[PDB]
Amino acid sequence: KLFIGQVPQPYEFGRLVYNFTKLLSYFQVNTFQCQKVSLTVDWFAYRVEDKSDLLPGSSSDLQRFNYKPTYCLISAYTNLVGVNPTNYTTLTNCYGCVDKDPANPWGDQICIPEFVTEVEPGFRPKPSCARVGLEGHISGNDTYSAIVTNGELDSTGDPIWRKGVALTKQPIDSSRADLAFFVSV
Amino acid sequence: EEKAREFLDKFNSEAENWSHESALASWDYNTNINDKNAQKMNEADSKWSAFYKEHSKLAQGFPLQEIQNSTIKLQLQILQQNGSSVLTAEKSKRLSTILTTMSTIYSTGKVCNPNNPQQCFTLSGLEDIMEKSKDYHQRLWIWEGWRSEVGKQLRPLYEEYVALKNEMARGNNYKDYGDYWRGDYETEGGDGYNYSRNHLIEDVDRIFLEIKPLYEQLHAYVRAKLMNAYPSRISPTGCLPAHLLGDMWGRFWTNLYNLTVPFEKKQNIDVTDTMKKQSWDAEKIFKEAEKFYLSVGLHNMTPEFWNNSMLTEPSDGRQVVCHPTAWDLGKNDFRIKMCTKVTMDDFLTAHHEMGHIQYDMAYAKQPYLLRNGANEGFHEAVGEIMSLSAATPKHLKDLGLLAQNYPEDYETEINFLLKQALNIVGTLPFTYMLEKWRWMVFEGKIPKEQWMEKWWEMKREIVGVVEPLPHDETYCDPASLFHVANDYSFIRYFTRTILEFQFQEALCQIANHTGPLHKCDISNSTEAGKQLKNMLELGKSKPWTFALEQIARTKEMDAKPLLNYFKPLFSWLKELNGNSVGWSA
Ligand SMILES: *[C@@H]1O[C@H](CO)[C@@H](O[C@@H]2O[C@H](CO)[C@@H](O[C@@H]3O[C@H](CO)[C@@H](O)[C@H](O)[C@@H]3O)[C@H](O)[C@H]2NC(C)=O)[C@H](O)[C@H]1NC(C)=O
Ligand SMILES: *[C@@H]1O[C@H](CO)[C@@H](O[C@@H]2O[C@H](CO)[C@@H](O[C@@H]3O[C@H](CO)[C@@H](O)[C@H](O)[C@@H]3O)[C@H](O)[C@H]2NC(C)=O)[C@H](O)[C@H]1NC(C)=O
Ligand SMILES: *[C@@H]1O[C@H](CO)[C@@H](O[C@@H]2O[C@H](CO)[C@@H](O)[C@H](O)[C@H]2NC(C)=O)[C@H](O)[C@H]1NC(C)=O
Ligand SMILES: *[C@@H]1O[C@H](CO)[C@@H](O[C@@H]2O[C@H](CO)[C@@H](O)[C@H](O)[C@H]2NC(C)=O)[C@H](O)[C@H]1NC(C)=O
Ligand SMILES: *[C@@H]1O[C@H](CO)[C@@H](O[C@@H]2O[C@H](CO)[C@@H](O)[C@H](O)[C@H]2NC(C)=O)[C@H](O)[C@H]1NC(C)=O
Ligand SMILES: *[C@@H]1O[C@H](CO)[C@@H](O[C@@H]2O[C@H](CO)[C@@H](O)[C@H](O)[C@H]2NC(C)=O)[C@H](O)[C@H]1NC(C)=O
Ligand SMILES: *[C@@H]1O[C@H](CO)[C@@H](O)[C@H](O)[C@H]1NC(C)=O
Ligand SMILES: *[C@@H]1O[C@H](CO)[C@@H](O)[C@H](O)[C@H]1NC(C)=O
Ligand SMILES: *[C@@H]1O[C@H](CO)[C@@H](O)[C@H](O)[C@H]1NC(C)=O
Ligand SMILES: *[C@@H]1O[C@H](CO)[C@@H](O)[C@H](O)[C@H]1NC(C)=O
Ligand SMILES: [Zn+2]
Repeated sequence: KLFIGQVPQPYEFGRLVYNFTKLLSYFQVNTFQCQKVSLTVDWFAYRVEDKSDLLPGSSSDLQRFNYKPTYCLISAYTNLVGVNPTNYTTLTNCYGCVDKDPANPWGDQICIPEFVTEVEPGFRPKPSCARVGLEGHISGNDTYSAIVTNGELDSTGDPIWRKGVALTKQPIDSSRADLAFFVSV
Repeated sequence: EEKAREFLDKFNSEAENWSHESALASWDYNTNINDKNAQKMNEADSKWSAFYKEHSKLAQGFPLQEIQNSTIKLQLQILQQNGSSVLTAEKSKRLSTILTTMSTIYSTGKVCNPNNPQQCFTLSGLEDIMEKSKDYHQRLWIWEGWRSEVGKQLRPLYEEYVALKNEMARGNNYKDYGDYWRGDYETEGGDGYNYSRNHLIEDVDRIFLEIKPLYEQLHAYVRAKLMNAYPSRISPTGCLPAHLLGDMWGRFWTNLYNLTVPFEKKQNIDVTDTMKKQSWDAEKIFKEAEKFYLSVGLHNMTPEFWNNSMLTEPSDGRQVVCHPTAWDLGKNDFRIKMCTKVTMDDFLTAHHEMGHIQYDMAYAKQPYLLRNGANEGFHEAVGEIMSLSAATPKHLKDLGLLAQNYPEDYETEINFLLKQALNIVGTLPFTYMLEKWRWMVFEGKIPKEQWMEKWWEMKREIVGVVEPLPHDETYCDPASLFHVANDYSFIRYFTRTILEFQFQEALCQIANHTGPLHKCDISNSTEAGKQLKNMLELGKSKPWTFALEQIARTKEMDAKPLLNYFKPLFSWLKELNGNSVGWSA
C-alpha cells in the first residue's frame, strides 16, 4: 500500500500501522541497519547519495527539521510504476516568528532564527513548518523560503507563525524513487 | 614554612570554634530580634574580632618569601593583610566615623513634594513610587529630590572618604583603593593561571564592548516604547530620561516591563495559582529545591539544616528580618533564613539560596580562611544559574507546576527574554559604568572638579541615559546608591552576570542542551553536576582562573554565553528597530 500513489517528502512523512523477503521484491535496499533489534512504519522520499543523513546520531538537517526516528532502517530505491518523485524537498531550517505590530496578528512578521523549531523525535514537523515544505516542493525555487501559519493557535487564540527553508534537490537517476523506511515493532 | 604551617593549623582550629559562636549569636538575633539576642550577637562578634586580630599580628612572623606551599602562602596573605590598620589612630577612627555617617544619611533620607510639603515619603516609600508610578512629574521630583536631599549631603563625605581609602590602600602596597578593590580577582601561579589586577580592567572593558551591541538594541527599543508612554518627552535618536527607567537609580529596568512589554496580551509563566491549588508550603518548596540539586549529584541537606532553618515567618510574635539569606555557621551547620510564601518568586528564591548552601558545603573541608567562593561573584553566580534552570518551562512542566500541554508561544519567550534583558542586560552598562567611574575617581583620572561632569558624560556615552536636569559639582549622584554610600564593591554584579552565563552555558553544553540557552534545564545532568562540583570544592584555595577553567574550560571571562542567552531577543529587536538602533549623546 505504501508503494501506491505518490511518495511524501521528509517534512510530511507518512505513517501506517508480514514477509520481509517479499518487501525486498518491491525495492532494492542499499543500506540495512537496525537499532536494538503490531508494527509501525514511517516513510518518506529521500536520496540514496545522501543516505548518511538517515543514520542515527548523525548531525544533519533531516534529523533536525524533518524527521527524527525514536528508538530498523531500510534505505532503498524502486520504480513505483504508484509514481516516482520529480525531485526531493527537505527542510533545512525552521524557526518561530512573532508579529511586528501587536495590533495585527496577521500582519508583517519578525522571525527569529534562534527560536529553532525542532522536529521532536517521532513527530511530524509543526504544521507551519510542514506547510513551508509543501509550498517549496511546488514553488520550484531551488531553495524556498516562506513565513506561514497553518491552523495552529497560541495561548490567546492568535495564529502561530513560523519561517522555514525548503531546499529542493534533483536526482541523478530520474527513473526511480529513492525511499527511506523506518520500521518499528 | 613549617612554623607557619603549625601556626595556620592552630589558627584554623580555633577560628572555626570562635566563628561558630559568632555565627550562632547572629542567627539567633536575625530570627528573634530583641535586646537579649542583640547583646549576645555583639559580644560574640567582639570575641571573634579580638581573636582574628590577635593572630593577624602573629601572622607577621611568617614572611611569604620563605613559603613554597601555595596553600600556606595564600592563607598568610589573608591573615597578614593589615587592611584599615595601616592607618594612624586618627585616620582609622575618622574613616569609621565617615562610613557610619554616609550610611546614616542614606538610610534616613526622605524627599518631600515641592508642590505639597505636607506630603513626604521615606526612602522605602520613594522606591515604591519610582518602581510603580507612570506619572512624569511625580517621578521627576522624586528623582531630583533624592539627589538634592541625599546626594548633596554625601558629596563632601565621599570626597574625604576617597582620600582616606586611597591612603589605606597605599599602606598595603596598592596603587589606590580602586586597585585594592581589584585585589580579590588577583591570583598567582604557573602556566596561564595567574591574573594581574590590571587585567580585570582589560576584561571588563573588553566584555562591555562585546555586550554593548545587545544593549543598543534593548536601549533603542525601550526608547521607542517610552516615547509613547511619555509623549514629546523623549527624542527618537537621543538618550533616555534618567527618572523614567523603572527605579531610583536606573539600575534595573525590570519595572519598565509594563510599558515596554513586546506583546502585552501575552502573559508570562506564573505558577503561583497552581502552587496554591496543589497546597504547596515552605517545606515542600525547599524539599523540591533539594531534589533539584540531588539530581545532579550534589549533597544532601543536613538533618541540622531542616531542623534549625527558618523557612516560615514566625507566628509566635517574634520579629524577624524576612530577607532571604543562606548561612554557613561552621562545624557542618548549615541554615537558611527565609519567610517563604507559596509563590513562584519564592519558589525560585528557595532554589537560589539553597545553591549558596551547596557551594558552602562543597568547600567545607577546606581550611577556614579558604572557606569562601573563588571570588566575590562566584557565590551569586552559582545561585543565579540554579534559578535560571528552575524557572524554565521544562522544569516547571516536570514538577507538575506548568500544564504539560502548555504551548510554545514565541511571543511569550520574547516577553520573557525582554523582562530578563531589562534586569540582566540593562543593569550591565550601569554596573560597568558605575565601577568604571569609581575606579577612575579613586585612581585619580577623574578629579573632584569633574566628578559629575564625567559621571553624566559617561552615562550618556555608555548607558544612553541623560539627566532630566543639569547638575553641578555640588551633586554626587553615585553616592545616592546604597552600594556606593556604604563602601561596597559593585563590580561583583558585572562579573557575576558574565560568570553566571559562562557557568550556565558550560553546564548546558555538558548536559548536551540544544536550542536557545534560556530554555536550558540542567536537572538530571550528573555530568554537568560533577564538573560543577570540581569547581565548587576548591573554594578560593586555587586561583579563581583555575577554578573557572574547571567549569567553563577557560581562564578568562567571556561575554559570548550572555550574548547567546539573549541572541533570540537580539535578532527580534534588531529587525524591529531597523536603522534606529543606538543613540546620540
Ligand atoms: C519539483 O517538482 C515539482 C513537480 O512535482 C515542480 O512543480 C511544478 O513547477 C512548475 C514550474 O513552476 C509549475 O508550472 C507553473 O505553474 C504556474 C501556476 O502556479 C504557471 O503560472 C506557470 O506558467 C507554470 O505553468 C507546476 O504547476 C508545478 N507543479 C505543480 C503540481 O504545481 C517544482 O517546480 C520542482 N522544483 C524544482 C526546484 O524544480
Ligand atoms: C529527572 O528524572 C526524574 C526520574 O528520575 C524525572 O521524574 C519522572 O518524570 C517522568 C515524566 O517526565 C515520570 O513518568 C511519567 O509519569 C506520568 C504520571 O505522572 C505518566 O503519565 C507518564 O506516562 C510517565 O510514566 C516519572 O514517573 C517521574 N519519576 C519520578 C520518580 O517521579 C524528572 O521529571 C526529571 N526532571 C527532568 C528530566 O528535568
Ligand atoms: C505590572 O502589571 C501587573 C499586573 O499584570 C501589576 O501587578 C498587580 O498590581 C496590582 C496593584 O498593586 C495588584 O492589586 C495586583 O494583585 C498585581 N497583580 C499581580 C499578578 O501581582 C504590577 O504592579 C505592574 N507593575 C508596574 C511597575 O506597574
Ligand atoms: C602589615 O603590617 C606589618 C606591621 O605591623 C608589616 O610588617 C612590616 O613590614 C616591613 C616591610 O614592608 C618591615 O620592614 C617591618 O619590619 C615589618 N614590621 C613588623 C612588625 O613585622 C607588614 O608588611 C604589613 N603587611 C603588608 C602587606 O604590608
Ligand atoms: C601572567 O604572567 C605573565 C608573565 O609571566 C604575563 O605576561 C606578561 O604580560 C605583560 C603585560 O602585557 C607583558 O609586558 C610581558 O611581556 C608578558 N610576559 C610574558 C612572558 O608573556 C601575563 O599577562 C599574566 N596573565 C595575566 C592574566 O595577568
Ligand atoms: C554529548 O554529546 C556527545 C556527542 O555530540 C557525546 O559524545 C559521544 O558519546 C559517545 C558515547 O555516548 C562516545 O562513544 C563518542 O565517542 C562521543 N563523541 C565525542 C566526540 O565525544 C557525549 O557523550 C554526550 N554527553 C552526554 C552527557 O550525553
Ligand atoms: C526565489 O529565489 C530568488 C533568487 O535567489 C530570491 O531572491 C527570492 O527571494 C526567492 N523566493 C522565495 C520565496 O524563496
Ligand atoms: C600544602 O600543605 C597542605 C596541608 O595543609 C598539603 O595537603 C599540601 O599537599 C601541601 N602542598 C604542597 C605543594 O606542599
Ligand atoms: C540524598 O538523600 C537521599 C535520601 O536519603 C539518599 O538516598 C541519597 O543517596 C543522598 N545523596 C547523597 C549524595 O548523599
Ligand atoms: C530541632 O532542634 C531542637 C533543638 O533544641 C529540638 O528541641 C527539636 O526537637 C528539634 N526538632 C526536630 C528534631 O524536629
Ligand atoms: Zn544570592
